[PDB]
Amino acid sequence: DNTIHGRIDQVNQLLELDHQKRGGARYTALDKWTNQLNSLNQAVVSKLA
Amino acid sequence: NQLTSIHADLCQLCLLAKCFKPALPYLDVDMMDICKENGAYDAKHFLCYYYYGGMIYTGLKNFERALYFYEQAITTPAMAVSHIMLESYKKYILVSLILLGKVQQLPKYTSQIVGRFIKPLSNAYHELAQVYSTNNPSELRNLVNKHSETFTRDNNMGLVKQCLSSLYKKNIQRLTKTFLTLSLQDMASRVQLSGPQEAEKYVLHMIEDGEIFASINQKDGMVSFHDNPEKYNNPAMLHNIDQEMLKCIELDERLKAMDQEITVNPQF
Amino acid sequence: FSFKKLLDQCENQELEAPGGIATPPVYGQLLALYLLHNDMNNARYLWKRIPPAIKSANSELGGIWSVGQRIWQRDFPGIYTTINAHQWSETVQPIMEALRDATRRRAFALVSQAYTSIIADDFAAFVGLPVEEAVKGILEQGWQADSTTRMVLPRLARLTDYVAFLEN
Amino acid sequence: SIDEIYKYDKKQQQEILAAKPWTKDHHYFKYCKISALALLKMVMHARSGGNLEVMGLMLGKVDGETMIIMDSFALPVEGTETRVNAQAAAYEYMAAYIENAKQVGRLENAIGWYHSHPGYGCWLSGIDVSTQMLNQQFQEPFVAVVIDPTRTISAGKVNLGAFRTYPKGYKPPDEGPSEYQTIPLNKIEDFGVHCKQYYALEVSYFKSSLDRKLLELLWNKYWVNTLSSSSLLTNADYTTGQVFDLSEKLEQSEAQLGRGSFMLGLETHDRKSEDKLAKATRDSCKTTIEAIHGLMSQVIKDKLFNQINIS
Amino acid sequence: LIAQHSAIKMLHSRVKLILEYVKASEAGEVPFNHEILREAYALCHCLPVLSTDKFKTDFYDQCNDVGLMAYLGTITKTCNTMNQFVNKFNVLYDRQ
Amino acid sequence: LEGLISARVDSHSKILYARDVDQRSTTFEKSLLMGKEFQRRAKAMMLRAAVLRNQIHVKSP
Amino acid sequence: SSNLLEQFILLAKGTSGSALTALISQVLEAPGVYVFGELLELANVQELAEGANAAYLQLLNLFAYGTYPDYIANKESLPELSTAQQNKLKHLTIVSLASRMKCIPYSVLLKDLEMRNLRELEDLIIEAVYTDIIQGKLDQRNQLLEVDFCIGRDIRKKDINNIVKTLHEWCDGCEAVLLGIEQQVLRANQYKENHNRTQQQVEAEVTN
Repeated sequence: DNTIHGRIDQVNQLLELDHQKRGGARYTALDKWTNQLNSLNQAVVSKLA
Repeated sequence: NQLTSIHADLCQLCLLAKCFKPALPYLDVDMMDICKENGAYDAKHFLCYYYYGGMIYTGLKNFERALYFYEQAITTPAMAVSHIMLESYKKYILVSLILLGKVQQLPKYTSQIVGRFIKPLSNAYHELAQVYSTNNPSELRNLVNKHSETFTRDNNMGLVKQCLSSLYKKNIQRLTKTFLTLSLQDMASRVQLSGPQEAEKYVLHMIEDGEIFASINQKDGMVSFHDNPEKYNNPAMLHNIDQEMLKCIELDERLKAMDQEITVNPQF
Repeated sequence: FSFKKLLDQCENQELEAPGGIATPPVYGQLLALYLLHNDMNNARYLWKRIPPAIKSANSELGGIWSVGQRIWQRDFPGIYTTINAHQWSETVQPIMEALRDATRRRAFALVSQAYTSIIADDFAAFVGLPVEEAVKGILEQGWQADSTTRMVLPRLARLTDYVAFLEN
Repeated sequence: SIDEIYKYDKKQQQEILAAKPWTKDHHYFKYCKISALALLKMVMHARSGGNLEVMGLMLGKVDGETMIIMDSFALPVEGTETRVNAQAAAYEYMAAYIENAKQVGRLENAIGWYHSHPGYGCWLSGIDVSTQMLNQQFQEPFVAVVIDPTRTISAGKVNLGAFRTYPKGYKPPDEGPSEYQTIPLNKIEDFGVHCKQYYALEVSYFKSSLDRKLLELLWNKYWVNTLSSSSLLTNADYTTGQVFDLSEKLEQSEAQLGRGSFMLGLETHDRKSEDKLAKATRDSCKTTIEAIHGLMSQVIKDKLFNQINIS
Repeated sequence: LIAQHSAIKMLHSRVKLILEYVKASEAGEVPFNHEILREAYALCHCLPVLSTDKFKTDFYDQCNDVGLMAYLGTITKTCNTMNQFVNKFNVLYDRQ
Repeated sequence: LEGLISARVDSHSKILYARDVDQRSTTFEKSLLMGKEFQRRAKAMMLRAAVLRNQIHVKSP
Repeated sequence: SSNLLEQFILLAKGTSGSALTALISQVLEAPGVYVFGELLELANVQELAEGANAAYLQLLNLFAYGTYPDYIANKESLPELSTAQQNKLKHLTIVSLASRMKCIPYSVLLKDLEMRNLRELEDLIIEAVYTDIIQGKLDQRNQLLEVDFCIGRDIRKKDINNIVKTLHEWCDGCEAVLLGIEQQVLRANQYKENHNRTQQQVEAEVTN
């Protein structure tokens, strides 16, 4: 339901709660940017003859 | 370095009398524009230089340059069939079966001839690629004896053998993705190596190659996978990205001189 | 260092000097030089270029190719026995000296990455010296040996060019 | 000259106002000279807003293709990035100020308005262009000015552009590029359409004896803090935002070039979405230049201080 | 870069007045002192401003991001001239 | 492999662990790889443009 | 301190001998003192040296040029210290270690100060930081002290050459940095100049 944030370690009886966040927002925007450049190069070079 | 027909013939001499080493600085350089003014050149020379240059690089086990060399022998414009075009295609399927898990893409500026004529011409190879996608070596093995006479007459024997070892490498490497720790006995049954001793032998070959990051536990009779060459915060990675930028800035500069050249020419 | 130059002068020499089949010592050094780089494909291809005439004429050459058949299998203990099998004075020895030390390093290096744990008897084959000599060495380097079971555990200038480029 | 510039001439304005050349061409002007006073007052007032927008007025004159900005004064008015013609509320305060100003001996007519865009660059928005376009009819002469008071502290360079916009249904020329100071995620679009509608004018100055120097000497001590801008964290939000939007543009480009603009014996003419890659490359430059500029603030520290160690 | 330049030039001038003072108190012309020398001594010692293991990776992490950012921009620029080259070529040497 | 569950089995003692994905490792590797193939296609294009401009294609005569 | 120093010099200069002997024991006890330059340089203290009160300057010396390990070493020859005098020297050892390394690990601090544990040690650095004579923070993760700031006491007039060398290294590299930036700005400019040149040059010929 996501009213508790994290996951469980049942072989030690712990909650590995999540506060393991950092940024992420920069890193995912660079991935979206990075995937369009592959499709764009493929598209442009393929127009030649 | 401008590319012309003496380049093809250099590779031919090396191919017959093995001593691939002198030819390599010519090959390892990529270029734009052929040597012209007064003839002395045609599309067959272009195709044969790249066919052979692929042949040599696969041999060195430089699968990266081979793939690229092989591709240039397919992308060439043609409206007629030739013996080099069949061979170039067939060698391409075998190489892409090593590098990739199925055949690697071809652009849409490929010649018409490679689709229309060459594909029913290369049926056997399409069946190699199909069996490889099932991911079962026993079947791939049986197919190679069925298809054998073709392999010999076309003389891309021995390469066809590599595609079989590369499936076993793929089959080991997919397990890495899935498992942290797996047994050698377990690896051996599933991969169909059929001997844990060989499981240990196969990863150890790959450790030296650097296709795998792993460690062997012979107390437990396990393999432990690592997988951590880069954390991406190394200055080593910064320098590598910085080196890659210098390449791009020069590549763009070639394009500027060539775009400008068309700007001087009057448009149609 | 010295060896790299020695391949360069020899590589030149193969094409330039003969009528197409060069003399037996030149081929031997060259073959031996390819094994030090561990460029085994070109080595193998070297032997396949070699006619039956040189194989009868020269047996030393055929020993150098035998180490190399094993390097292809990558079976260590086998490598060592072949190093001892043949010697040819002057013409093979300085490069041979290097071959023996290049495979031992390759072997220690290989093991250090390859195994988080290894049997001491298998390790003895890799370095190629017996159990007493090996267990004595590992301790100094700082690798752990377990005894009883006998197992061994290995252990601005760029930026301005780029800004200048994007602004233009 | 140096003293000829300081005196104001009522007659030169009376001739100019009758003549009215601007009706012919609104791209007419080309240079600016702004007083040392005008500039310092404009930065301080802008800075007093904080990261919140403020407007002020400028008194000046024109002489040929030069605009001259003699003095400036602040207004306590709210409506910079919302209210179209916010200045109206200000009118009563302006009428006071000009009357007070004439009697001490400053007779120079209003040349234009200044406002500021804090933390998003020097450019005119949808509110700003719409308010300028009324002013170029009614108010003349009237010029827009923009300054950023936070960005400026890092770079050390005064970003001040005095601009004027073109009236409706006027075809722009090929006058594209200008200074690259990044915009936020939703403001990117707004710049994109409006930029060709206006141009910036080049600026000159002059100097003498009470304000400049407290600052000049203070910088001699002060210099350390500008090199600890350290932008990459301060405005971290900018990179993620522009880069996710730049991705949406590349999707637009894949389709635009891919299918092609539908045309039947008609060829594209000036548009702000004409030749998508050619536009797009520049958007990559405004985001890249700021990023490496961030790296250069870091690089200086690392070489200057950290390499000294203890010998 | 102008601010950055001038900033170095201020540090050149700051080093210079402290340095000539310390020498002057040894040499003669200024007398010996404790209060000012103890402080100048202390000023030298602080350098370099961090060396910890903790700083190094976070410093590189930001440098590495701005290294990718720059790489993805130089490709976009190159793509543009490639699309322009390919457009002009097809019209002239082919029929497009 | 086929699905999205980023997890690894420790089949030694039978515990299902515990793969943390890293948004950084996947973007950086991709950007570098993507950069190699972009350059290679550009080189491939120069070679395509080179035979077209000086007008050779494969012919049976 | 500030105020207390201005009183003590005058008082030292005022009297001789038997009172001066007394004054040394008082300066070291008196709080807020983490300097011991000025009193040593006066002529008045100097008379007691080479006699039966020489040991008081010899200790004062040991505080001034030296530290807690230099003290213990000749604990027999020099007269006693009280808790305030010892605690002041112990803080004054940290400044010295800080002169060599910016970050100093616990095992170094621990040895030199001869302290019973980490927590007693960590209490002394917090007390210093409140008086603000040293500024710095504890890292219990890497087991270091990472100092923000520290101030002398340290006359050390033989060793002073080191300070001049570092000041000098700080100098020479500056110019090496300026010729640096000057180069880049001209290189940026050189690129834009050529780029403008080539485009304008190419465009003209289209007209023919």
